[PDB]
Amino acid sequence: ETFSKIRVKPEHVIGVTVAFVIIEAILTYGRF
Amino acid sequence: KKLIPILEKIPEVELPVKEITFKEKLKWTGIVLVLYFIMGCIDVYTAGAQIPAIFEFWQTITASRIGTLITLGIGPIVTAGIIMQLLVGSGIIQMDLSIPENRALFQGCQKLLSIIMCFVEAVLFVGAGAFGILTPLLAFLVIIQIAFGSIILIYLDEIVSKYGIGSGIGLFIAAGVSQTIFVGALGPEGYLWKFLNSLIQGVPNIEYIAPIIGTIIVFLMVVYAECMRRRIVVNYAKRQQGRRVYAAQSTHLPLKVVYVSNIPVILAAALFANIQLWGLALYRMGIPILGHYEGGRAVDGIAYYLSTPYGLSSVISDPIHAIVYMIAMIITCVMFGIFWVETTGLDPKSMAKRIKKSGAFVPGIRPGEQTAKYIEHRLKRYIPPLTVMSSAFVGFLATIANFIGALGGGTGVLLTVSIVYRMYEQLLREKVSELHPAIAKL
Amino acid sequence: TKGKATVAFAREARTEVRKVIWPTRKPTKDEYLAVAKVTALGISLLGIIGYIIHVPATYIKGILK
RNA sequence: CGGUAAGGUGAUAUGAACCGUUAUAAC
RNA sequence: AAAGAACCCCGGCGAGGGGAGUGAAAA
RNA sequence: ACAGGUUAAUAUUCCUGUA
RNA sequence: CGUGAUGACGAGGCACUACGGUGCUGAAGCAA
Repeated sequence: ETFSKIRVKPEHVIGVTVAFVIIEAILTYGRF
Repeated sequence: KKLIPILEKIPEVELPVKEITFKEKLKWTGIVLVLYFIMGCIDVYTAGAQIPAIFEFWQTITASRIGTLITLGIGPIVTAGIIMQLLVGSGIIQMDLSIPENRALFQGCQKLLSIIMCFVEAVLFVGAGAFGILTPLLAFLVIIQIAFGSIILIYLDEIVSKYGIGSGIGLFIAAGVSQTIFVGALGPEGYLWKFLNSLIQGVPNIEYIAPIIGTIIVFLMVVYAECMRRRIVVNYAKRQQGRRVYAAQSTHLPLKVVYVSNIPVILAAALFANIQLWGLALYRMGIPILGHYEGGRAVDGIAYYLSTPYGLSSVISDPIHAIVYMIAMIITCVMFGIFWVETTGLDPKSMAKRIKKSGAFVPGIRPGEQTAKYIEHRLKRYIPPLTVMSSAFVGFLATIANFIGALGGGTGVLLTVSIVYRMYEQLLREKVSELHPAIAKL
Repeated sequence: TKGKATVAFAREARTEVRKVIWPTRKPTKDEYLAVAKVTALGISLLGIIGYIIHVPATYIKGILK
């Protein structure tokens, strides 16, 4: 298995990704 | 002792021993798929709306898309895996995985490196002049996003890998190529139209429909395989009864042909990917170690001799160039292939158990099936080739698939077609495992 | 040395089997076509999904660029 | 050669592959 | 009329049995 | 038609060497 | 008795291995 002392539930990575999208999706576009 | 400290700091994915319904593995996969396509729609935050064309060579095997939140794509992950297979391959760092140690060592380790290669590539990309404006400030910002997007994939892969079907990478690649096709041929600036319109305009352009053909031909060819099964068997077996489903049986076949060397060639092509990148990079940022690019790609040097010819039409105007590449690829394939042995691959040891039960044994009755139980050498022998064969077979095919040249990437189409079929199989082994909650190993 | 010989032989021995394994339907007036079907069908879905998600926007990014 | 006909390839006998539905299925 | 007892449990992936359903009835 | 050799199971029967 | 046979086999070693076992090599090899 994995020696990853930390456990991360997928629901997070998904939501964290919805994060990158929103941020840059607006950080870039929607100028001004 | 090992890099266990930071290694234990690198997050992972919570694998539930709960009930993960087929319907859920499916629905999961799909969510990953979309966040992907989506990320491929979003440009990287960068004022310099002006970018120097594109690297028509890295995108395909990398499943990336330069200029987007995934401009680096699977590229790192592949790079990383490439090194590992290189070290743990040429014995340089001999390891007998067997024990959950070496196994989880080889892995965990590689994973880390993937994040290392995640940033490296990022920097290398911008440093290769993938965007044009090297505003130390803006440059930094970009790299951030870039490698971080690739990170998300690394974790999205993990998700699919433990919450859905098939594989992230495998998926991702097929995801990209498929799209690259449906869009290139039919999308906005679609080719089918540019051709169709060119017909209406009255100036039939054979160059607009061409690439579309290239893809059919490849697909048809690439497909050729995965059909050379070999109806055989079989054994005898026994046991009740019986009204309808009774009489003893066993297992049939054949199964198919090709694939195995699916990850191998992915690495060969990916090696070349990191050369054309690493050469241009270490070109407009140093000395011409690898080759003199100019014009974007390379027009001389190791780089030149190792640049796949595809795109639209095959290039005859350089025979020698062809020859070398081919042979160059071929051998590189053999390599990673062998390095896949020292590691792991379509093994008879494994097929032994499972090709020695189909039937019965037991106490009740005398159902035959001697098999079997000491006759494995018959596989490892008949086996060797199967996967292969190889660095010239597949690798050859892949390469020649590029001379011909096609939409999405001759080679890309290949992997895809395979990945897609190995993905169909996955969907079946599942549609069934969703019945008898046990035979999760037959 | 010998290593090369054996390797070269194995390839030949295999080529021989390919000869025996064919009859059926070379392979079957349904098999081959199958792979291409499932394969093409799969690529279509993945490709289609990419189009729906793709293009769609490109129209906005350009209409708002 | 005649009758007959949506059903058939005798039984334990399922399955598999096929043959027929209008006048060379089968009986 | 096979609807000849899916599935769950003890038991030696036994024997046998207890539930659960089929059935007008498993008296 | 002999002596070696060989199969999980065949043998002056199959392989080899020599009749 | 020659030859068959500078061939084979051959104590034992160098190898893998599932632990049924398998490869490379190889001394003496005569007389009463």
